[PDB]
Amino acid sequence: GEIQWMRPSKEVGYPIINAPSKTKLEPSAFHYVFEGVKEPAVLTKNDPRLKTDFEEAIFSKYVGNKITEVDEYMKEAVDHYAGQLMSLDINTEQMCLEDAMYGTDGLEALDLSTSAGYPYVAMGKKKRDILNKQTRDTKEMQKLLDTYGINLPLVTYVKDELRSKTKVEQGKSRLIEASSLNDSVAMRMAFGNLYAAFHKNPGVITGSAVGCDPDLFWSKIPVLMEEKLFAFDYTGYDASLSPAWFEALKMVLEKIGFGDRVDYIDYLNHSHHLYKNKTYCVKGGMPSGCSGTSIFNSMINNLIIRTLLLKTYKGIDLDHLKMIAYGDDVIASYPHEVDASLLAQSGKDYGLTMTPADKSATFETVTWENVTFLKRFFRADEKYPFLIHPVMPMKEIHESIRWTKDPRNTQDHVRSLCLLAWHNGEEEYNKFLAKIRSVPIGRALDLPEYSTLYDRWLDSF
Ligand SMILES: Nc1ncnc2c1ncn2[C@@H]1O[C@H](COP(=O)(O)OP(=O)(O)OP(=O)(O)O)[C@@H](O)[C@H]1O
Ligand code: NA
Repeated sequence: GEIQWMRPSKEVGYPIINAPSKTKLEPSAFHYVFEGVKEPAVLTKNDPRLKTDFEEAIFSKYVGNKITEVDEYMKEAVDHYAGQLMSLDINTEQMCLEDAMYGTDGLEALDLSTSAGYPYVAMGKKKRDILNKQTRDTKEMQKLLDTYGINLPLVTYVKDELRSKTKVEQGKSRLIEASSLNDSVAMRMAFGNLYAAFHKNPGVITGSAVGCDPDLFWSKIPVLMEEKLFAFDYTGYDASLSPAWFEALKMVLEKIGFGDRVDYIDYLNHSHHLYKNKTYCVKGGMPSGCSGTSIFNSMINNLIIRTLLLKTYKGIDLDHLKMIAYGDDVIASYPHEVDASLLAQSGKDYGLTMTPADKSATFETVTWENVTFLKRFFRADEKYPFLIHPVMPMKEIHESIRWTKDPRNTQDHVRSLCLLAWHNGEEEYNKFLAKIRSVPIGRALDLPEYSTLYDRWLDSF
């Protein structure tokens, strides 16, 4: 990913974008009851915490494009993956605007919360006026589509979230590249069935984990994997992607019945952005807020791992590559051990920066004891080991609970964290509940008891 040019949105007929300059994250009732070291991300150039230019930093993610064409390996990678997907018998038809707007089996309705994007964001018009569940009225949207068309600029916001002190001082705030309700709808109509098939099929055939339910899915994964697990982390995956990987992606879509509209992929690759008062053009890089960012990122990651394997181990049997990805995150396996470090090397050549799994100092042997996926670990239940516990570190929860954006969502926020934490074990969960109930706010929450959660879990399978 790389920015071709950037300039005053006025110089090209685009209005300025008002981006709130103050975070919505303030200390929560449990701020001093739990330990945390994260603070809200820098939102403006002025943040006294900054130690380098904000503009430079928030864009540093676009390290450039490393490859040009789609080589032999990539092509083979494409064939193999496209091969697997073929077996899912994916419906290639388009999705009727209605099902695409309000949802259908395999696809959730649009999220009334997220930005409507341009031009609406600048017109004040919000989704709540265009959509409206009850009737599933296509008319207003249908109208707006003809009126404003598609392939509209991406509105860019700084993501308001908790970050390390380092990523605070270094202005390393993440950015949200929001898509227009139109493009979002168009794409959902174009790929809606692809999206559905993936959500309904997390596993090693789609190589996707998108849509998955950790509480159930974790037990299925170990069975799907091969003997030897191999993993690593990406650094700026999304932004590091080069045009070639997008072309490779289209080659797959094409091979499975979507050549029809692979054009949509072109705007993810080459895209138009509006950030504040400026406008820029990016070559490469997967935008964060588009319909299908997750899935396409996962499909591409599936192409990548195959590639680096075909390029490093001539003769490698891709059919025994069992991997599951969720955007840049991934968990893979092969009958034989492989060198993560070696693969990471071939990676640089493809414009990917790969480092030891979970910020390890070095690439080490991946095991069921240390491997993570979505920050979560794998732990077989003591009483019934054939049931695997998706285990997220308590630290992650402690951090999240020390802050709040809205007091009205405290019940929901804590309840959620509880559904995550209890997997750490009864002793741990109860200490957690104890502390929560050590201040007025918590004592007023409707939190589930361990035994309740654990039994429900057992029956869920
Ligand atoms: N608006 C967004 N919302 C959600 N996720 C985003 C958004 N923008 C980018 N991302 C994701 O976050 C990633 C970057 O997160 P992060 O700042 O932690 O960088 P990192 O590469 O993980 O750093 P490190 O290599 O040191 O671990 C992107 O590659 C992309 O997957
Ligand atoms: Na882009």
